Amino acid sequence: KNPSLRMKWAMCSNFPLALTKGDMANRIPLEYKGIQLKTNAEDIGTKGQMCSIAAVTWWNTYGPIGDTEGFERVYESFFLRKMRLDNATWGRITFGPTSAEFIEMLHCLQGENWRQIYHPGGNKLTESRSQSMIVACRKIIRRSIVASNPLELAVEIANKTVIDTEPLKSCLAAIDGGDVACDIIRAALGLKIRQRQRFGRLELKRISGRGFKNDEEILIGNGTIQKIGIWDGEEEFHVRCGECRGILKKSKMKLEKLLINSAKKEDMRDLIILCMVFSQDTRMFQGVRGEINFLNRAGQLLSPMYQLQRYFLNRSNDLFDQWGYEESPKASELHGINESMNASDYTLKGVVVTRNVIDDFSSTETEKVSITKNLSLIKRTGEVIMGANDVSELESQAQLMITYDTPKMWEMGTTKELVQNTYQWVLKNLVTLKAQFLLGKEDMFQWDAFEAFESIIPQKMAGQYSGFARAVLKQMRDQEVMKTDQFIKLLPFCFSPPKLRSNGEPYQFLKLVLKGGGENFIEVRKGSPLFSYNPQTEVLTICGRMMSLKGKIEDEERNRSMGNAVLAGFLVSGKYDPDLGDFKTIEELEKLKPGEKANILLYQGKPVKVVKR
Amino acid sequence: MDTFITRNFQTTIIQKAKNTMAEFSEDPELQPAMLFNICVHLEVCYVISDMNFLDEEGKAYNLRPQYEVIEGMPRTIAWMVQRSLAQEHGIETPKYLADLFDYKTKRFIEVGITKGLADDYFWKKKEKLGNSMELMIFSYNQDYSLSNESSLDEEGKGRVLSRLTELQAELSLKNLWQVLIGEEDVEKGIDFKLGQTISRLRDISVPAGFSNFEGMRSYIDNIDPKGAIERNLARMSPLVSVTPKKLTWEDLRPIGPHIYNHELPEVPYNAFLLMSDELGLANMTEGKSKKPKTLAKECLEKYSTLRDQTDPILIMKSEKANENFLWKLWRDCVNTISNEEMSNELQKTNYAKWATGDGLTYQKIMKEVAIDDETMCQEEPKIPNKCRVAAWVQTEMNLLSTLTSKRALDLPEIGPDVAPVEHVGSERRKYFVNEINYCKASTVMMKYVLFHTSLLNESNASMGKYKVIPITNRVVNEKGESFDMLYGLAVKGQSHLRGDTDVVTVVTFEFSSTDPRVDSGKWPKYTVFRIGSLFVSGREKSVYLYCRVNGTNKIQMKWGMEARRCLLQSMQQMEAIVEQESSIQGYDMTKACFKGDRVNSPKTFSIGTQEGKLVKGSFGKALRVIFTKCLMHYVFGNAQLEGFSAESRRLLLLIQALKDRKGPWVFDLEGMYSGIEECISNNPWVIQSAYWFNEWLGFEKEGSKV
Amino acid sequence: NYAKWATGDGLTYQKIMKEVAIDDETMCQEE
Amino acid sequence: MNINPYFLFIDVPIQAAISTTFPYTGVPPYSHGTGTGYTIDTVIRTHEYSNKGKQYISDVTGCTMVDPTNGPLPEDNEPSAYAQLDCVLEALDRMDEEHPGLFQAASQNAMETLMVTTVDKLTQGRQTFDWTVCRNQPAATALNTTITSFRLNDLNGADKGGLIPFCQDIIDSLDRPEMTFFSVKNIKKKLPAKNRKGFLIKRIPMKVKDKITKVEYIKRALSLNTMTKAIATAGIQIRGFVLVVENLAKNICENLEQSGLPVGGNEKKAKLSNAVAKMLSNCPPGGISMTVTGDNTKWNECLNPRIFLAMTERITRDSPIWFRDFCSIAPVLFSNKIARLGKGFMITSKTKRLKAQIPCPDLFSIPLERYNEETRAKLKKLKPFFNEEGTASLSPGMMMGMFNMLSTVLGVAALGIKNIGNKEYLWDGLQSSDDFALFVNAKDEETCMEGINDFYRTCKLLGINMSKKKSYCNETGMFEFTSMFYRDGFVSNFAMELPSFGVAGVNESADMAIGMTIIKNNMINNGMGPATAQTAIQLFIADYRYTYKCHRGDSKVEGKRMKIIKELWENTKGRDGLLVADGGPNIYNLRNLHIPEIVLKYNLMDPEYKGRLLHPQNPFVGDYDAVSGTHSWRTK
Amino acid sequence: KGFMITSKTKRLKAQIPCPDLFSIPLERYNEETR
Ligand SMILES: [Mg+2]
Ligand SMILES: [Mg+2]
Ligand SMILES: [Mg+2]
Repeated sequence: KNPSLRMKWAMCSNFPLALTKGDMANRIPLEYKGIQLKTNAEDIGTKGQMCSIAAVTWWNTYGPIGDTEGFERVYESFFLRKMRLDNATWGRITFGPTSAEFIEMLHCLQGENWRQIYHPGGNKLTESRSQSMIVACRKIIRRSIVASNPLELAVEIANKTVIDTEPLKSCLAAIDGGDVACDIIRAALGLKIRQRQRFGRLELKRISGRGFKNDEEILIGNGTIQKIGIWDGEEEFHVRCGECRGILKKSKMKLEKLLINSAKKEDMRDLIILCMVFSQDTRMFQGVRGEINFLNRAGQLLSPMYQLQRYFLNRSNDLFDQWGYEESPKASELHGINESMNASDYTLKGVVVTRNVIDDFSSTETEKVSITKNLSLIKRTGEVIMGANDVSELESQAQLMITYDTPKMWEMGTTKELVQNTYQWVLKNLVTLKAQFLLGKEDMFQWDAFEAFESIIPQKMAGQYSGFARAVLKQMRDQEVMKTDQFIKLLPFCFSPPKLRSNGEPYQFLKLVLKGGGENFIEVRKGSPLFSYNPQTEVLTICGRMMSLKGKIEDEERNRSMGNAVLAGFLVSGKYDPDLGDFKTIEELEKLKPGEKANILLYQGKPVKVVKR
Repeated sequence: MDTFITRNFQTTIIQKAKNTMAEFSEDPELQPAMLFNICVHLEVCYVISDMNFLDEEGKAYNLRPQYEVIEGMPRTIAWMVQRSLAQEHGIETPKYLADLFDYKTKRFIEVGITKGLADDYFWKKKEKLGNSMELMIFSYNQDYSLSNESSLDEEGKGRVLSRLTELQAELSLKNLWQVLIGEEDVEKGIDFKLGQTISRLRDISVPAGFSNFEGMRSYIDNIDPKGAIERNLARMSPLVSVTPKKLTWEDLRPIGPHIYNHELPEVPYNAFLLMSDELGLANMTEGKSKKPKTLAKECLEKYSTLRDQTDPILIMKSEKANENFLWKLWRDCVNTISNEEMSNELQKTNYAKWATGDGLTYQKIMKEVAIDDETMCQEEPKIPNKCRVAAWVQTEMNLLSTLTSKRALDLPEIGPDVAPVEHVGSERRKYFVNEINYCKASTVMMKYVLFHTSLLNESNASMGKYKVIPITNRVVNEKGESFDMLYGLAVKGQSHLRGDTDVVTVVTFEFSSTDPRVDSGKWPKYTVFRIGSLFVSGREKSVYLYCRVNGTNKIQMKWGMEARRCLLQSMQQMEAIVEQESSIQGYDMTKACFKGDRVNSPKTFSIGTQEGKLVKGSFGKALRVIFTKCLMHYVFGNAQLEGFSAESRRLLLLIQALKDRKGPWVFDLEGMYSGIEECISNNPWVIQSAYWFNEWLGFEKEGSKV
Repeated sequence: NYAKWATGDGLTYQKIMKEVAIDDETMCQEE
Repeated sequence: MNINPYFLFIDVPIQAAISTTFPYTGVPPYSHGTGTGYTIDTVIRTHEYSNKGKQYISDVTGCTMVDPTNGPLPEDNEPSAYAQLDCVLEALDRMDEEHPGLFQAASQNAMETLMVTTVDKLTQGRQTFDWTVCRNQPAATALNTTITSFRLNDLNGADKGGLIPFCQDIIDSLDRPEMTFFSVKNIKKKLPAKNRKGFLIKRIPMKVKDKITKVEYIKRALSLNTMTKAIATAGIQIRGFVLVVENLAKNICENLEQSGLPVGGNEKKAKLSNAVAKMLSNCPPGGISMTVTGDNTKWNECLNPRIFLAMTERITRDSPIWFRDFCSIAPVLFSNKIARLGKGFMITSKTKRLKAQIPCPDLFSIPLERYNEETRAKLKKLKPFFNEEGTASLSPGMMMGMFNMLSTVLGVAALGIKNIGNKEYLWDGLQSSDDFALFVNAKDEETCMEGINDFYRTCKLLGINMSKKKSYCNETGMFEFTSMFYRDGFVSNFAMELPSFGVAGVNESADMAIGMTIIKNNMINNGMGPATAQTAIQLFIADYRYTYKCHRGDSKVEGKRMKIIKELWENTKGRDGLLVADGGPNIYNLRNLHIPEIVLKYNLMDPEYKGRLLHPQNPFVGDYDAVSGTHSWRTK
Repeated sequence: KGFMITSKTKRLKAQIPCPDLFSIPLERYNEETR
């Protein structure tokens, strides 16, 4: 009645697995490197041969390579599930108060107190160019937003980004499609874009009227005073959202007319809600009975209009409830839609669907806008047309490999790709890095690669790690000859300002841990699953991706002991003297008086002795 | 199967058949033959009803048809239509759900699809139903059986027979004629009879006032009970009432006041292992996993003075304990661990039999002898003692919630985050482990889990001898160093049985630096020797050995091993707090709660009192307190603690209603208090929880007035 | 089995090793 | 500073602060209410709440029977079993009025499911009493033993496959003058010992043809044994009929908006929210809506099988007589039930250091002065209902959860009255068998309390006993239902069965799928959060790697299989495609808990590794979704 | 042979040999033996 304990005991046995009979079953060696894989026992009557789990491992490592054609055909449902998951788009997760393709993700979509927006995908491949361009532009915008002077970072990252093989600038100049982020990047690079007013996903083109925004203090449903710029005067715009279009006539805090056509239900709802929020209707302002404190990924506070937009996009019912209703006329072309976007004469107050086709306003209008520091696009007249706030928050995986050749985007790695890039960059610039290091100059620590590296160092220990690395490097440079492998290993950590203890000395460490631990650590004196080196073969294995080190290494940095650059302020002396005591912990090394000796164990079989200076 | 069903039947028929079959079968897709039968039956029913029409007076041509289709619709509405027709037309309602209703003769119609032949299925349907409803039987092969002459004519018969023929041919030529199932097999079983014994048992299972079951059946089937409830409520005694009372703050009194009685003993420590007084002997390693015996051997080699102490300096003795037995058991355990053999078997098994008290077990005798023996009586139950609050529980809570220099948690990795919910969970986990990694409670929990794992592992074939199970752990400090910690040694007894509940004796000898005489009332269950002295950072600390003879079983071993779920419990509690915070807003509040955003300041909690003044702390301190509370709830768990935690919830919810100004009412407040207080006898956690609840209730009362 | 307890043959003290007897302070000679 | 955990309530709502107070939902290892004492206590309590009713002697088994139904109305607030048949019938009639065709639809659906059910279905339950051996055995074993012993008695209904013929044989075996069966005995047989005597006494489970009389068989069929690993188990003679009765009750329950037992997961919160919103919307303008979080005292001990027989009779009123007779059997058999009292007690001599277990048949064979006080009083009260075979008669009451659906139907029928005397209040609620939430809308709190009092009295009339010591009331918007706290939309859980530790124990290929599915279902149904689910994934991966010795290939762990895992790590280029059982990295997260890991890693697998792993001729292969491979091996 | 010591509550008995006559405290003997 204890399957877990029984299985644990069985796996500790010798030959617990039943093995069939045949040529393939006879291809397993009797024993591999001293490990008994299959029992050489002939059962009396059952004739049942046994094998160890090591036999399964041996088969997977060295067994015959059987044909693997048509495997995806047999398990087609599982591969379809994987494809649906991979091609899907993720929206936003909202807290507080169905197709079979959605029930699959029910665990990741619906919680007791939270809900995740999920758009399933699958075989949407044709327009991979534009999809990848949009994804790249959105990622660039997100990265540049959180940085001071977003425009400079965005322009310097967009120039170093390639979709498949074509530079992102070429994709932007050629495809001409995209979204708000694509337009922002296009204007950032100096290209031309179609001119349309943006409010979230709502594209507006004025066709009649005038407005003069005035600062006012408005009251909202939840009972708070907000400073809003309200628009006065009768204005008319052609509005669009995804696959839906319409005409909006509005006035001061009032929506007069809202004609629209039939389109996707979700697109209809988004267009209609955004039209209400743009109309600045007081009837809309009164529907706010929650808390509007929504922020952006930069951590700043959204402006009131976008606050209301986000609130009502999340909570649409709070508006359709406090929007009233009316009866649409029985004209054939004219219609009405209820809160669920159905065919019902009991329609929303001032909203009406129509049969006649509204000509799309997207006439070729390639112009040259001016982009501000904060990714705000402004006409020659001086009126903001779009900004970072209107960029969609949807996230998806690009259909074509995009690569950003710049350290600023290395943060989008897995903390192992980031380390890989950092150390490959260190190796490539090893000669110049060492030449600059051997000059008494420390600007090298400020390079953008180390910026990216610091994003995976625990903020709590980053200063101590940096102090330790800098002290070790200074010891390896000034008071003693350098070791190339240790210099490479400890150079990235030197960025953060030193956080030396009150004694003035650095913090001694045995390992340096990074984000997502377990195997993401750098051993200060021994090989690690993330950084290993062969002192003789001159091979630097970073994450198992061995790279050579010929030439860059030196003749004199081979006879030197590794124990000269393992603890700051300590220098090897004597040998493994077994009189001082056992291998001291770092705590006693830190507490040791200057001029004292100590014993260390570099690794399994390499004791050494050191002395404080 | 699905392909042929889709091709040969229109969508409406298929969906109607699926809906009809889903009502009584919970695995509709696992049996498509029933789907075939139902869709064919519905198609036939439509053929009979769709084309035949009628008119107002008698014209069998307006829009009135002469057939009403009761099939293919939900049974709830089908039964309404059937009963309505039967009542309106003055006819009896069949006990079965008919398929059609004929308006020319006003009769319910049952239609069947016979694979074999009609006039045989017809008589089976007659036996099942009888004279309740007319029958229309049509067979795959051309044949029919109708119970009326004015019923379906030849024109409908041709269409139905052709419809059957096409399906028959397709099944014949598509190898699916083997899947077909006749309707008879769905009607299997209507001849259920009651014997002579079951009928008589039924006759004597009727309520008072009935002679036999037939009278009860007729009474239920014929009597209108309207007005009975009010009739019985009018004549019910007024003393039967809820007696509601509007709860106030003055109605909430301290629970279990006897805990403040100083004439009672203070609760003694009774956990399996030392939690905050534990002392582990540390030996640096390279992280390589070692056998428990080898780990203990090396740890004892590093401390030879403690290992080689062969004389007992007795500091404290339990009332019924034998210090000689315990010291000899400890020496046997040490010698066994230090020997070069690979077995943890104790050398002196005969002595260990009596040193552990295993030899003092009563002797089972024949029930006859005991029956004649007038001196054999049932023992009185052991009433738990009534104890008062002990300061050591507060000290344990204070110490276990602090941060140490060692962490025992090293969890594996998971896939990268791609969804926003995954990022939310990852951030929450990051904060949780940052606040909990170096908590003392984490190491204590890991020690408990490892000890119980080792105890259970040694129950495969070693339940008949005496073993020594080291109490060990593996920890890592902020510098990356790895230490093996030996907290003591336990000798595991032996149960001749293997019943998963038989008690096995475990004698635990745990290192400590705590003088037992500083808090005498905490250690009446332990006999303590001073085994030596230790140097840690230039300070000499005395090292005592706490020895105690406890017991357990495989069930308790598994429970202690499962004690690691306190981590998940604390994670879920933190997630609930953060989700409550973010429900007020529309976005996740993890960073706002923990670090604090530009709009939201870092959330602070009330963590305790300092000289009667509330003290605030961060969310990390609150998390450590939550984890320690969960760990102590698990460690001290028993029937009393389970009852106290299940019962005080109602009082807590009443207090929440009072705070929210929801105007709570109660029906028996003293009953609630008695139910809560019956569990406060000797559990240290329950008594401390009562003390803490009284203090917090006083604070809530004082805050209610402001 | 019944005769064993009826005659009192089952109510006989069981011998133990002298080591535990020496260690046990409650084992005393009978007056 | 002295840390007070309760101070967390000063800053957090108590609903969120007491989330998952218990990390388990099963019975703890210490709160075991099992034994002869507990069974006797249950019998005494059950007969105490019905001792003012009729008392007679069964003419079939000869036991003493107590009938509380249609008895005198209670005069105090103690638990009452004196349900009135007329009140129950009126409640059910109003329930039928509110839901036209529901009783008939449920009856027809249950009847058809019965006509389609097969005898093999009586194997999916838990331990069941076996009369042939008079012991608790797994459902399949008991079913097979009963079928064989029936074949011995010329009762061949199980061979036909249908459940109705098997039940017909079950009820016809009650008429056999005597029943022969196969009993398993540990026969102390002869063996040539090595000793001088040469007689090594030893046992073996031999099957023998035993015979019992009609009355003994009837008592065995009506018997329910005490559990050790619900404190009672019923035999195979009752499961066949309880199945159909519970199916009918579930058919009724799933169509009632007040029923909330079938619901589980995110639709339970939806049910709570919908009930709260519906009650708030219907409150009179300027009125008050209150919610009572209720508990029922002695729910099982005060519900009578006679009332359930009346319920089944009323529900199946328009059904064919054969189905009505089939449905009446289960309550009929439970109204004549016999309780087996367990192993017995233990009496010891401290001076002689002796102990002996007195079995149940011999409880009264020694003077009651040799039992402790509580057991002596228990036996004094039990004597009238004690049969001289170690069993007691329990005619009134429902033992434990056996008719949960029907009890929920009765509770919802109580909630459907909605009013008494045309007073100025209206009540609704949610029922989950013995747990309930009541909502009362009125003009002021005084009329709300009047409505709550009326509901309490109506429940007393129906045999339901609300707990005054555990139920309470507060303004609507905050309450608890089936351990789920609701407050202003926010929802929490008091207890959650967090994942156990270990592996399923099938094989390394299926264990990963089983664990991932367990986590997925926990975060779907049990309300597990993202961080908790990810931590559960981490803990399961740790347990998996510990059990199957399949740590990462870049780790430093010694072992027979780890030695080859390291070589596989060195040889492989696409190490991200290796399975966890092959030392590869773990790539499971919340989004991909429903995809097999082989399918997940296929596009990253090396050609040679994927060929060897997915070798159709591999010698190892010879719910959850898994892909067959070298890791889908078997253990003897 | 030695002396026989006994425990009545535990119903145990043992034979302390002649060499170990003084191994136990003399208070555990009877007056005459002591
Ligand atoms: Mg029909
Ligand atoms: Mg319940
Ligand atoms: Mg409840």
